[PDB]
Amino acid sequence: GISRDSRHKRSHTGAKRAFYRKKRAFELGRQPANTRIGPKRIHIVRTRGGNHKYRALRLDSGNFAWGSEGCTRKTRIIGVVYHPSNNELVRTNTLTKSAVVQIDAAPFRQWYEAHYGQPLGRRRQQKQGQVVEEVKKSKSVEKKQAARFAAHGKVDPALEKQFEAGRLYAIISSRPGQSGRADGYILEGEELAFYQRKLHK
Amino acid sequence: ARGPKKHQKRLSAPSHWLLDKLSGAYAPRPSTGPHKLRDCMPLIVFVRNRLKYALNYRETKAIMMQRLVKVDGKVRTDITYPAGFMDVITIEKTGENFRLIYDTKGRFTVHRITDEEAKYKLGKVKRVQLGRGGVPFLVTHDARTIRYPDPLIKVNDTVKIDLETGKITDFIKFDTGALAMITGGRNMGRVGVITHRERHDGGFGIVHLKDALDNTFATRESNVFVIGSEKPWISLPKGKGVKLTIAEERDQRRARALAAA
Amino acid sequence: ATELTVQSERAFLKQPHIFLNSKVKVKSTRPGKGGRRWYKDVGLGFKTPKTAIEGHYIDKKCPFTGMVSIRGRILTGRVVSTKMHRTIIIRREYLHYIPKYNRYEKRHKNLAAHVSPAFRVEEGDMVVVGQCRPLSKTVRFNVLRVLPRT
RNA sequence: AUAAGGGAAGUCGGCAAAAUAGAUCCGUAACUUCGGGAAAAGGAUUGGCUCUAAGGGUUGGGCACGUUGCGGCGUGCGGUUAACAACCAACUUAGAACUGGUACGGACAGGGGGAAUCUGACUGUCUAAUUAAAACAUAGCAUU
RNA sequence: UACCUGGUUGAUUCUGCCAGUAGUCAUAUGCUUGUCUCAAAGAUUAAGCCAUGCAUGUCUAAGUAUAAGCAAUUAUACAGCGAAACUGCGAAUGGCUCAUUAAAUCAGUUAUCGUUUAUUUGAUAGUUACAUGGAUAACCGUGGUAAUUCUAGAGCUAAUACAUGCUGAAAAUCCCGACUUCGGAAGGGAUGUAUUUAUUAGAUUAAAAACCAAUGCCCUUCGGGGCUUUCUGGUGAUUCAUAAUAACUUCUCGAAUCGCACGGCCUUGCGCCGGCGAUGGUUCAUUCAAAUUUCUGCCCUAUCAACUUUCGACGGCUGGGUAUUGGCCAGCCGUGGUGACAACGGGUAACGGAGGGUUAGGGCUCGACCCCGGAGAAGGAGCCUGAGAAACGGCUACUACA
RNA sequence: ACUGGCUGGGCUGGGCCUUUCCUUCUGGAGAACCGCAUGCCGGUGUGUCGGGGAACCAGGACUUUUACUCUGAACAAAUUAGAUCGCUUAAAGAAGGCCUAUGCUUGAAUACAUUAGCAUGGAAUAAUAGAAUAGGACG
Ligand SMILES: [Mg+2]
Ligand SMILES: [Mg+2]
Ligand SMILES: [Mg+2]
Ligand SMILES: [Mg+2]
Ligand SMILES: [Mg+2]
Ligand SMILES: [Mg+2]
Ligand SMILES: [Mg+2]
Ligand SMILES: [Mg+2]
Ligand SMILES: [Mg+2]
Ligand SMILES: [Mg+2]
Ligand SMILES: [Mg+2]
Ligand SMILES: [Mg+2]
Ligand SMILES: [Mg+2]
Ligand SMILES: [Mg+2]
Ligand SMILES: [Mg+2]
Ligand SMILES: [Mg+2]
Ligand SMILES: [Mg+2]
Ligand SMILES: [Mg+2]
Ligand SMILES: [Mg+2]
Ligand SMILES: [Mg+2]
Ligand SMILES: [Mg+2]
Ligand SMILES: [Mg+2]
Ligand SMILES: [Mg+2]
Ligand SMILES: [Mg+2]
Ligand SMILES: [Mg+2]
Ligand SMILES: [Mg+2]
Ligand SMILES: [Mg+2]
Ligand SMILES: [Mg+2]
Ligand SMILES: [Mg+2]
Ligand SMILES: [Mg+2]
Ligand SMILES: [Mg+2]
Ligand SMILES: [Mg+2]
Ligand SMILES: [Mg+2]
Ligand SMILES: [Mg+2]
Ligand SMILES: [Mg+2]
Ligand SMILES: [Mg+2]
Ligand SMILES: [Mg+2]
Ligand SMILES: [Mg+2]
Ligand SMILES: [Mg+2]
Ligand SMILES: [Mg+2]
Ligand SMILES: [Mg+2]
Ligand SMILES: [Mg+2]
Ligand SMILES: [Mg+2]
Ligand SMILES: [Mg+2]
Ligand SMILES: [Mg+2]
Ligand SMILES: [Mg+2]
Ligand SMILES: [Mg+2]
Repeated sequence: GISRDSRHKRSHTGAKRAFYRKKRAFELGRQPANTRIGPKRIHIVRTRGGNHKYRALRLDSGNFAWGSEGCTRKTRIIGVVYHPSNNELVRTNTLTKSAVVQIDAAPFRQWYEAHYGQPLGRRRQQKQGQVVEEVKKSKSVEKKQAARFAAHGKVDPALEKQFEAGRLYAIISSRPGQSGRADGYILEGEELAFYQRKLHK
Repeated sequence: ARGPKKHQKRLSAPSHWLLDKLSGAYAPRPSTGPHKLRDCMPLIVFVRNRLKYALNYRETKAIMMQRLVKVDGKVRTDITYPAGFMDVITIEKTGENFRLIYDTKGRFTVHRITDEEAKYKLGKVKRVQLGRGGVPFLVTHDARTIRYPDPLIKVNDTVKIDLETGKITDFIKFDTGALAMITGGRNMGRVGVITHRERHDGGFGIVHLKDALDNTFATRESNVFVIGSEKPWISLPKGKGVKLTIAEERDQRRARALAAA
Repeated sequence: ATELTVQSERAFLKQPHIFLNSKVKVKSTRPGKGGRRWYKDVGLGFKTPKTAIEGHYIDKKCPFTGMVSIRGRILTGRVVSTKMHRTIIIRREYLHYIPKYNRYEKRHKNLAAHVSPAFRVEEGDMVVVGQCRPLSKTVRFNVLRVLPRT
């Protein structure tokens, strides 16, 4: 089948090499698996030495970790928006490592409300459709929460705007074809400015 | 070549086994175990070729099936079991104990030891580090791993092994003034005192030794095996590894022969 | 070396596992711990150049601030080509001995090595290189020191 | 204008008809006056639709005084935006996916080719109304 | 044993080749042939074609026994020896051959901080239970086809085959907090290991202060004198070893297995406890290794002087794939790499080396062949099982034979 | 063959002074030369005595760079050279030997390769580098 040896190549002087031996059991290759966004579907493959790998054909959710805060929550992926290597990867909504995606921001906002007693990204006050208040069953919690809010600090405006829409930018940092999982982190800071300028221009 | 080998050709076996080039085409092919294949002492070679207790291959395994012979206090039942340096071989029915140690010519020799000395060993340490759960451990030259060692013990040292409970009881640092025995190279079997050591960054440091007769020699660090500071802990064989020249051997040979007869 | 910009590519260039967006600010002397530039020492009496520690370039093949370890032979030669990007060609000369005629003859070989942006290399200079893992089809050595010009 | 199977067996003779044909990318011999032969010979691709990338123009640039109905000049200087920002404008080229009764220079337009012999070097000219040729002319060469 | 003689001329001294002389683990052939010790042998021309037979199987006290099996007669669950069949392991080692191959194989010397590893050896894993559920072979019985180590449908029964499954402990660490006197707290959840991602620690190795913010405290005459301080391994070199936190997974492992001995406690219940082996099992170490990899070294030829990038040729970057590195492959961007110190191409009656033959010294020539490395099973390609094969005494297809 | 001697003459090597001699810091253990008192017949154990560190070991920094030669390390068995032992001799083989033993004892050495790579001593011969627009050395 597919081979990844260097015998068929051409030497650095330009000379053409001669036939040496038939293809070997090692040095083989395998058909690439193009992950897509959809209902979960994974195949098992028996690799060298009796181990196993996990082919991911369709995925829709995975772990994503918030850097500054330090929380990791499972959420779903909406779509692929940028890819530094090839544009056709973006159009197909096929996801690999170092692919910029958009994820649901619901689980991360909820944790912020419980940890800090302040609201994050709420411009629905004009509509006030879903305004609701729950009685706080203590008063030391404000002492605990106000200490956290005054100490750690506040979110920068760039990340706050995304929370209003409910969509967040992330980068896949796993290899779905190998491990069968799509994992990443929320990108922020100067790295956010690089992609936002490149994304719409 | 499509897998691992399982045959050993005679004329390709290690030289220090002293095997005749005739009478067969193959060699014992020592099985995998604690000692390297190049420098090991298969049990069949020891029992049949040196002690001459067993006449041939067929009767060599007859002895082993009766669990008569054991090494390091545990019975072994395969004829091609790789024994090596410092190993203790005990045969209770005949009533003697053996220790495998090099002579001055770089080969294994028979060496009687007393029963009181046949209940401990010593081996060079290979690595020290932290294992699973943070428990420190070390591994010796014969693939013995022991947890919770003395923090003062470092690599290249030697440790005395109980051989009944497998616990370290005292150790020797690796430094100048120690008494050492060589295990590899052309100076194999010599005994000397470490004079000084020179190290080269990038590997392959060398150490300079000195014999009892003021002779001098050098070897790589991987072939030096500390066996004591003074008055070596183990009992050395006859000749004590002094490496007489060819001139003295024939002088001593005739002097001993004519004196006796 | 001369590099116009550090971020001039499709992706974002950064050292792996060096976290850069922390709410609390802590000042530490350690290179990689606090969030500032990371670098190491190769050893074998090789000193880290000043340009490496205080520079802003990003390179994953440089022996300094990189993911390559140097082990094996150390060789010397003279550079003959500097017309690629972060790669040079050195020339090594020796003498082969012909036993029958009891005298020698000249021979030479050509070698390819990776040069880091820390150094500035021109044609006709002597360099010292060290072995590393395969970085390309024909690159297995890395530049370590540039000898002074006459 | 079209024809099953055969494909010049017709005839003084392939006379008449058929076949080839646009553009883009590959490939190309003997011979030679080294300019040619050459479009040699011989192969592949071509619609519709939804997208991606490249090739341009114009106007804006910091202080310190003086004139003047937020500024145009007088200047005194400094700096080279690790080239940014707004607005404006036609066409030409390359690449990818999906789609069909595998069709797409869809009509029109549009070279058959190869191996040799005889003869005039070539472009050019003539028997208006039966002969356009190997005939005439030509540069070059020689004589009076 | 550092050696020479015949032949051009009427005769002479030379250059010069032809011929003679000796060896060969170097093959053939002619004539002849009594004994002892040793024993090469279808390599050369055809890696041309092959009738018949053989060359790979395997059971211990210890995985499964209702043989209309044998043998005894202590075993009313089984119990001695034990065909058949299921299950486990091996069949990838040996043995044969030299077609291809000219920096390729190979030799000596390095590297793996760039990977996989059955087996052997040494350590090591507290989260209905007095025992869970359906199938199948041998066997009985009924058949098909000229034909093969072809197989059908019907009826019984096993597992170390296949598939499920049980906090027996506390402490500590980290979140939520029922409830106030505002200074800590009822009780509630998670917390082994493997898998995947993000974050934190992993110290230095000469010393004396003086300030801002404010708290475990000791002594104490209440004016306070004040404040000594606990760990941290390794390499020439790392983001190493190892540990902690937030989460994740068609998701693992942590024993429903087997044989010998016949023992000890008292609340005497067909109760509790207890020894040595076999076979398995997660991670680290070791062993037999395997795959890649650094430096230098090969015969003749210029009537072979420029070569490499159509459709990767040299390098940069982001990924894909692989046990892992890598232009090994996919996209985007630069214009390089080798050569008179002989590249590139053609010849080889060419597998490489240890080494054989012949000798003053220096050399010339041969090496298919018992040892080591590589490749192949008529010619090409593809793949299953497995720790390990691109296997041919394994399978699928085309070509050529039969 | 043993032993001593020659103001024995030679050969190989190590120390000092001649303008030259030999880098440097930290630590280890500790001598020689010194005096202190305590004891025998002008020398000596004296002791957690001190002025004191010859040499040695471990660690850090500095030193123009190659070729060449010396000594080491690492590297295969068989083969070549070669030591030992009367297979009845020999080509071979790795065996055997001793009184008599219900036992004892030994051998299976050593050299060579040789190009490349890794260390060490030497500093002749052949190349190479340094202060001249001082961009030089030292405190
Ligand atoms: Mg090393
Ligand atoms: Mg017709
Ligand atoms: Mg027709
Ligand atoms: Mg036709
Ligand atoms: Mg006709
Ligand atoms: Mg006609
Ligand atoms: Mg016509
Ligand atoms: Mg027509
Ligand atoms: Mg032309
Ligand atoms: Mg043309
Ligand atoms: Mg054409
Ligand atoms: Mg033509
Ligand atoms: Mg098209
Ligand atoms: Mg056409
Ligand atoms: Mg047409
Ligand atoms: Mg004409
Ligand atoms: Mg007319
Ligand atoms: Mg006409
Ligand atoms: Mg001669
Ligand atoms: Mg003549
Ligand atoms: Mg004559
Ligand atoms: Mg002759
Ligand atoms: Mg006779
Ligand atoms: Mg043949
Ligand atoms: Mg039985
Ligand atoms: Mg087995
Ligand atoms: Mg098998
Ligand atoms: Mg084989
Ligand atoms: Mg044969
Ligand atoms: Mg085990
Ligand atoms: Mg099972
Ligand atoms: Mg780590
Ligand atoms: Mg890469
Ligand atoms: Mg050039
Ligand atoms: Mg040859
Ligand atoms: Mg051949
Ligand atoms: Mg050969
Ligand atoms: Mg042949
Ligand atoms: Mg032969
Ligand atoms: Mg054949
Ligand atoms: Mg297996
Ligand atoms: Mg094969
Ligand atoms: Mg095959
Ligand atoms: Mg066969
Ligand atoms: Mg076979
Ligand atoms: Mg002999
Ligand atoms: Mg030297």
